[PDB]
Amino acid sequence: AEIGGDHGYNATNIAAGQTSGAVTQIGPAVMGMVRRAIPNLIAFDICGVQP
Amino acid sequence: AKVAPEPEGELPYVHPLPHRSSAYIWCGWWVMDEIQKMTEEGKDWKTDDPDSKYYLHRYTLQKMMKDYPEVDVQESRNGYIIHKTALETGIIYTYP
Amino acid sequence: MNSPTGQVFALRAVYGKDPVAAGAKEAFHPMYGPDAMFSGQGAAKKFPALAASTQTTVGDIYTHFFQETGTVYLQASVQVTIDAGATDAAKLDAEIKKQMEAGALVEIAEGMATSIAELQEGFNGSTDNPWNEMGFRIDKQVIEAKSRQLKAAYSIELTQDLRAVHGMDADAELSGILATEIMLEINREVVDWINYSAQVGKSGMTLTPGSKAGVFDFQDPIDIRGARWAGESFKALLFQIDKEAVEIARQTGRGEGNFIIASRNVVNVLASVDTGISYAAQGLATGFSTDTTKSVFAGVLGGKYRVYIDQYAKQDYFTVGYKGPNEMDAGIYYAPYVALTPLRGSDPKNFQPVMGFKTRYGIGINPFAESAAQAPASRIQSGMPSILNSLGKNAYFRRVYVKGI
Amino acid sequence: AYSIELTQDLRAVHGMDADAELSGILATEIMLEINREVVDWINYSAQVGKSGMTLTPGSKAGVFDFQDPIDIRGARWAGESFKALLFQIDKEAVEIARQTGRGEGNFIIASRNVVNVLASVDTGISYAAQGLATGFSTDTTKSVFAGVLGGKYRVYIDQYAKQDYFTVGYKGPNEMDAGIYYAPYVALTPLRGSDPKNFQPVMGFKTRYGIGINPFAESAAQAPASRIQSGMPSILNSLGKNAYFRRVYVKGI
Amino acid sequence: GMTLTPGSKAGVFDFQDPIDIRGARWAGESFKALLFQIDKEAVEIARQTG
Amino acid sequence: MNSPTGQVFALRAVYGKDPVAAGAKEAFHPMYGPDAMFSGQGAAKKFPALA
Amino acid sequence: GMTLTPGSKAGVFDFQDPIDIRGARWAGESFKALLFQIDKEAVEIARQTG
Repeated sequence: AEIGGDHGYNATNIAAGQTSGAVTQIGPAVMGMVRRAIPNLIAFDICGVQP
Repeated sequence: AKVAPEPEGELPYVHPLPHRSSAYIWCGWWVMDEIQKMTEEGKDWKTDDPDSKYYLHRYTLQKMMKDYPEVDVQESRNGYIIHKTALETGIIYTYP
Repeated sequence: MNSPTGQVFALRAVYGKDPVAAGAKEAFHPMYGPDAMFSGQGAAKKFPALAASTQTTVGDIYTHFFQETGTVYLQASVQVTIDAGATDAAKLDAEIKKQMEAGALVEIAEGMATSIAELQEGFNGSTDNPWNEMGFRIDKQVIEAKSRQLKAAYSIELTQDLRAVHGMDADAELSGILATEIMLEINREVVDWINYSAQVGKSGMTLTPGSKAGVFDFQDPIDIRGARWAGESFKALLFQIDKEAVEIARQTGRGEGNFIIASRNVVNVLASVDTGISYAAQGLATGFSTDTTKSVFAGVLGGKYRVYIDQYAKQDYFTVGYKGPNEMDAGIYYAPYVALTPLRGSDPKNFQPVMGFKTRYGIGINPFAESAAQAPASRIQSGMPSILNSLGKNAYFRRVYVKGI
Repeated sequence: AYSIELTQDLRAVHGMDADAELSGILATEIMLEINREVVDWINYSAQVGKSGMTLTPGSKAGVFDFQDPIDIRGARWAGESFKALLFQIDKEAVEIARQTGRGEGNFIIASRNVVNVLASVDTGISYAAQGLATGFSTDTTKSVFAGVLGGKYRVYIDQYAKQDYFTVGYKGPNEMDAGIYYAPYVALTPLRGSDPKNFQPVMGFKTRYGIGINPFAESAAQAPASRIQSGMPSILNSLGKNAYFRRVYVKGI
Repeated sequence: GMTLTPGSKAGVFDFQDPIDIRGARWAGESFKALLFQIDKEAVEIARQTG
Repeated sequence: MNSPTGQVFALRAVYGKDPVAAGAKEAFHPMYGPDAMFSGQGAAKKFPALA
Repeated sequence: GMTLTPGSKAGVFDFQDPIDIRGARWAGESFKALLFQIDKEAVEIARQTG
């Protein structure tokens, strides 16, 4: 009566691939990476630059 | 010479205007029509009839006029800002 | 999700010489503007913080951290107190903004003196003058594929007479309703997750000083901007929805509100008013599919907001959300793994047919959902929605109840 | 000051550079801080608006709240009130020309709320209208510059607004006629190093700009003091004294 | 129920009640407020019958 | 009607293992939305009714 | 009868009564109220004469 089981829903358990069943999964796949966008600029038409 | 009974809370907001010791509230056309009708049969609008359909707004107007001596109340039929002295009589512009 | 239990990374650009630490403020925060004198005068010296009963002497600079729009550095233009009775963060921010409005506590930003800057971290025999450093954190979130299943278990004594007397099948009906119910339940689950995670709208920068802070009622003179009759009143809803779309843009940092999901009443109000910039108008609802029988998606708001209708609305509301062109910047992910794997069988004990459906989807939460926390917990965070990270915290969704319709 | 093992393993596992990421978030941070600094200098050195010649007699100085009938010229509902806001902007733009003598108001920088208000009004001369914010980029993700008002005012956005305001400014064709100068001297000079004890590399960025104030910005004095004045903004000479920028807090949006 | 204005009579639509006519005035704005009400229940049927 | 006393059938779609029962909720219903968690956690555990 | 606004004179139509002119303002709203009154009374002839 082999059971597939599942990770204990803990983030550490899924990250390590731990599974209460017989088979321990390789890893938690990949779904990309989210980086926070750089906030925008206001240009310099408001104030003269004059290098 | 009497004070208006308090109809619980939930009073409409009055915006304080320390620029001229005034304030501002948007009443509409029904409140002004009701006040004009009340001040035509010899009745009073500041405190009389504490169970009116829109007495809560009239009580708010009375409190606003007591707290601020130069209130600026805006109706909705014409959007005119009647002052405290103009609102004292209860007759706004026209009509019987 | 081709493979079960996917994961999503998230890079935090935080400063303070420690990529991971306690209370390290993120740099490129859409909510929190960067401390302008962090590389500047904030690196040469540490300014005294601004709090209750901090008598602001003339000419110096005080650091503060607002709950919204980040941290500020205020130059005291005149001596004044900060209303020592204000101890909570909200009241402290209110008092500081009051001082700002009066002009007593102005907001400035400057660089660093060249003498202090040219010698930093032990130069020319000096000491105790470190640089201001930065770094990236990179913490991950992990989701899990939850499952869902149903059974039919229809008798074989039934099908005979039911087909003989009604012409049905008793199998294409039960299987159809099972699959339809599973799909409907999954859809209702994701819709409730959108409403569950939606932030309380009309609270903060979208508030009018006199409004009710959470509901938009047409009977309030402040809420309708002193509107009259219906052409003027219903356009205040459009103005508020635009304000909350721009607030979503500020909080998320990805873009304006892309869609709204509303009740029948709010959608009907939207359709019955001229949404364009043209006087005040009203009439029968034409542009939007007000009913929820043909389809749910009911038109668009000037070609900007996709207006869906939530057919099971408790009291009333509209929820403005966000969904960028990419499938990643959504705010909540419904990632199916297996869809409706049908199973059949018949126990030899009774030979009565039995069938069932199984599916496994799992729901994930976009990192940077909170937009108010500069760092996650444990650096390996559960991606599934929960009390801690999803309830009333998704910056993407803002939900407002509309009253007085 | 990033580690070397961090670069070695992060390039292998994530595919980044571990140097262009840090250098990127350092140069971007410097530019963002400089931009916020010049914007804050503009706001802080801006004359308090709606005072003197632009003040309606029965109104507060420096505040334009939509709930004051005299403030909005006795407006009603929404279109009239926001059009009164537009009229106030025009009045301040002409006061800008009166004070500076260099030209009418040329740009405004406002909060998200004020820009959103401007985007939902028939800015031309025709009745009174409201609707969906159409003509302006109300949100600051794609860009901060949010359209133009009447083809005249380059309406920018102050995304990190504290409570609410709008500042009508000016900028002539010359970079000299500005009202305030962000005059860079060096621009993001990089610096590399490595402590020989541990060999872990350190990288940094150094800039030197300085901010100058335009003479005649006060424009209320026919002669300055000492014939040699400090050009950096300060409390004495750049606290609500520039005639090039006029700032008003808009309340009750 | 769903289509009721909170300050209304719950069963009638009289043009003399400003809450009922969305605070309208004269004739072009008061009658049009009925066109809203006739809409507010036309959708309501779609909620019930389906 | 050609013949008197006509009739019309109606097919409800109710869940709960019992097509007929005391208060068996109907699945497909315009007013009444489908229950949120019946095929999901509703089978793994039973939640307490709120009163 | 059926053409009587509950707040009118029942026999005359004066432009000065707000209920008679349905709350009209100035005269562009008021003469149109008179138009509505004559329209409403033209209908009742179809009710009575048939």
